[PDB]
Parts: sequence; C-alpha cells; structure tokens
Amino acid sequence: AGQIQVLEGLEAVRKRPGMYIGSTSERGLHHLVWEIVDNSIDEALAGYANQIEVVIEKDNWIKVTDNGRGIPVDIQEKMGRPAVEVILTSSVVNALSQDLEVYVHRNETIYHQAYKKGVPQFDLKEVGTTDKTGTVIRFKADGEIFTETTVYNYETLQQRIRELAFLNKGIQITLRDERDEENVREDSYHYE
Repeated sequence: AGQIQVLEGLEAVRKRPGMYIGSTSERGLHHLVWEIVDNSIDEALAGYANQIEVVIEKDNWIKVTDNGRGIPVDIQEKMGRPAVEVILTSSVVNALSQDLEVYVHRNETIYHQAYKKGVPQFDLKEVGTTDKTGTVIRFKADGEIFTETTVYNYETLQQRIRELAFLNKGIQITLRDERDEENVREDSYHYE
C-alpha cells in the first residue's frame, strides 16, 4: 500500500506538473533547482551544514551537494524501504526528472540509488567509504514535461543563489557552470 501510494503520487505529479511547480516553462525548470537547494538550506539552518554547491553539468544535468548529515538510509517501518528511497520517491523533482541520482555520505559509508521519472532502478547500495557526511543529488529535467526548454540560465541561478547566501548568512553557496569544459565559470558567496 506504501509503494502503490508512491506510484500513484508519481502519476499525479507527471499528469499535472504545473499544479506542483507553477509551470513547465523556463521558470518551472529553474524551480527544480530551488526545491533541492531549499532542502540543503534547511539542513544548514538546523545546525548541520554550511556549504552548498550547485553545478550545471554537461547536457544540463544539475548537481547539488551539501555537507549536511546525509539523508538517512535506515529501513522504515512504514515502507520497509530505506528512508532516502521514501524521501526521493515522493519528490516532485524526482518525478519530473528523466534521471536522478543520489549519493549519501553517512555512517562512514557512501550509498547510491538512481531513478527514472521517480522510479528506483535498483535497491540502495553501498558503493564506497567516506570520512565526510552530506548529500549529493544529480538530476536531468524530463524534456517530456519541460517541452519549451531544458537549458538553464546561469544568471537566473546566480541571482537567486547570491540572494540565498545574503539571506542565510554563514552558508557558503557556490555556483559553477561546467557545460563548456573550455570556459568554466564559478561564483562563490559567503556572507559574514
């Protein structure tokens, strides 16, 4: 009933995406980024993160990395599934992405899962070890939803990242554009 309700939630979001993110225009595309960055900001305001990095990768993938606690990976009673899987299968960003990957650094372990249109492609797996904590989310916006454009605008991302850092002082937020490997741009904000 848990995983059935998951699938029904994905179908709902993909049927009426603008009801979830405002629009499927360039504005909605950028809202995907905001949805993930907002989660990282909450983790900083909880006392647990102080560095957020947004990268526009080749072919307009987005990677958001924070140094928070890591999304938890313990098995839930509610679902019988790892908590990160529950959190990401109920994510609007995930449902509206053709592909999304998560890497969690927690318990000195690196955990990975990948999804397509919100559906897990394999069970969460341990892939390596670490001495850090935090979460990496990489996603590619689904062009079946974002039918006008899937190309991000650096200046749009930059303006709002700068605003976020000014508003949440002490958080270092970095934007980087790696789309053109020959000319990489990076802006790094850190107020007080």
